[PDB]
Amino acid sequence: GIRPVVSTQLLLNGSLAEKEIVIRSENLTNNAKIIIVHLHTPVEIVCTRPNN
Amino acid sequence: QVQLVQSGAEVKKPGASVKVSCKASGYTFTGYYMHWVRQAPGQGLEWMGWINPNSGGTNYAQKFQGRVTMTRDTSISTAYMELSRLRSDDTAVYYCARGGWIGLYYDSSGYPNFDYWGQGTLVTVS
Amino acid sequence: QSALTQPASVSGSPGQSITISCTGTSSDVGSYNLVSWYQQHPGKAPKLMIYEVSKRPSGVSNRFSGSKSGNTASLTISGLQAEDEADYYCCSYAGSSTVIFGGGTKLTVL
Ligand SMILES: *[C@@H]1O[C@H](CO)[C@@H](O[C@@H]2O[C@H](CO)[C@@H](O[C@@H]3O[C@H](CO[C@H]4O[C@H](CO[C@H]5O[C@H](CO)[C@@H](O)[C@H](O)[C@@H]5O)[C@@H](O)[C@H](O[C@H]5O[C@H](CO)[C@@H](O)[C@H](O)[C@@H]5O)[C@@H]4O)[C@@H](O)[C@H](O[C@H]4O[C@H](CO)[C@@H](O)[C@H](O)[C@@H]4O[C@H]4O[C@H](CO)[C@@H](O)[C@H](O)[C@@H]4O)[C@@H]3O)[C@H](O)[C@H]2NC(C)=O)[C@H](O)[C@H]1NC(C)=O
Ligand SMILES: *[C@@H]1O[C@H](CO)[C@@H](O[C@@H]2O[C@H](CO)[C@@H](O[C@@H]3O[C@H](CO)[C@@H](O)[C@H](O)[C@@H]3O)[C@H](O)[C@H]2NC(C)=O)[C@H](O)[C@H]1NC(C)=O
Ligand SMILES: *[C@@H]1O[C@H](CO)[C@@H](O)[C@H](O)[C@H]1NC(C)=O
Repeated sequence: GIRPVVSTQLLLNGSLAEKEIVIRSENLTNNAKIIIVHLHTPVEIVCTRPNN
Repeated sequence: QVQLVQSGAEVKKPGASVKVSCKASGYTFTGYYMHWVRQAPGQGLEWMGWINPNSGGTNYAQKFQGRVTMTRDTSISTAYMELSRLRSDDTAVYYCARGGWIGLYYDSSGYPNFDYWGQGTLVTVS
Repeated sequence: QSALTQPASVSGSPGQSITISCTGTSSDVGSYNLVSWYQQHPGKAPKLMIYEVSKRPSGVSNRFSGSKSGNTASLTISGLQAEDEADYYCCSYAGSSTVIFGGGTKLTVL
């Protein structure tokens, strides 16, 4: 199952990793390629609002 | 020790306006709300809206909209209450009471926790 | 949108527990747990008795027990003395940043 969440930075709900923090990148030589960090443990986050 | 002082006892006639000034001393009053309550002699309390001494937002209760205005004055730490269009049953005592804590993250206006109160003022009409 | 219900008067001997309660609409008390009680001697300003349904303020001893069940907010009085001749008042959040106060109780010491 793939959840099609939309996020620019700081990826939301998704499948975790298996053993450790894993680095994925295309080259790791030039700085124009976006490097993806995949975490092993999740961190809770909440976002709220006042009334309308 | 902090203190809340008020104005003197007022006598009036119906069809006028009245100013009541509540002055808070002893603490940074801009971080705490300010509610107003009234009580006719013989019956219970009832509640008018609050004033926020940070920005200037104001709510009011029912049967008071377009009749009562509330004003800050942060230089000498006081709050003004104007009540216009008086009628015969408005003879009562008024109290200004310290509300919750403004904390920039939650609507703490409707937290009925009034811990420090003024001496109250007696406004009567004939 | 009138005031909250409250009994007119209570009475009792010193030394035992006396119950008082407020009932109201579930939009006022049944949906929000923000209910407080006030004691008012006649002649000066009232003093705060309780913050939540039950968490004690400073300067008040453990003699005033508050609870909420359904739409009934109850205060129980343990160990009455001569310093209890006053009025007891409900107040609660009601939505739309409005506070509704109670009716009023007269207490007589026998
Ligand atoms: C997202 O995360 C953020 C993280 O910040 C969350 O925001 C935070 O939300 C909580 C609650 O949700 C807020 O806590 C509230 O803070 C107030 C303010 O207390 C501070 O000031 C006290 C006063 O002292 C100052 O003011 C005087 C005025 O002159 C000065 O002279 C002093 O020098 C001080 O400047 C101070 O005493 C407090 O100390 C307390 O906390 C410290 C923390 O480390 C302890 O050590 C202390 O021992 C002491 O416990 C504090 O510095 C609190 O007052 C609030 O508690 C009241 O409300 C409760 C709810 O009803 C009630 O149960 C409490 O008993 C308490 O009751 C108060 O009620 C009336 C209010 O006027 C009064 O009768 C009386 O004051 C009484 O105390 C509450 O804890 C955080 O402030 C807020 N963060 C920020 C930055 O604002 C946010 O919620 C999260 N969002 C989510 C989860 O969605
Ligand atoms: C955030 O804003 C919403 C705006 O709708 C608030 O909801 C409104 O709350 C009031 C509370 O008094 C509701 O009024 C009640 O309506 C019932 C309906 O029968 C009536 O019987 C009561 O006597 C009372 O008048 C109002 O209906 C409700 N709005 C809607 C659309 O339902 C909400 O309360 C606000 N949040 C907070 C925490 O206050
Ligand atoms: C990208 O990787 C290839 C081989 O993996 C390497 O030859 C090339 O130099 C890399 N790009 C840059 C800009 O270094």
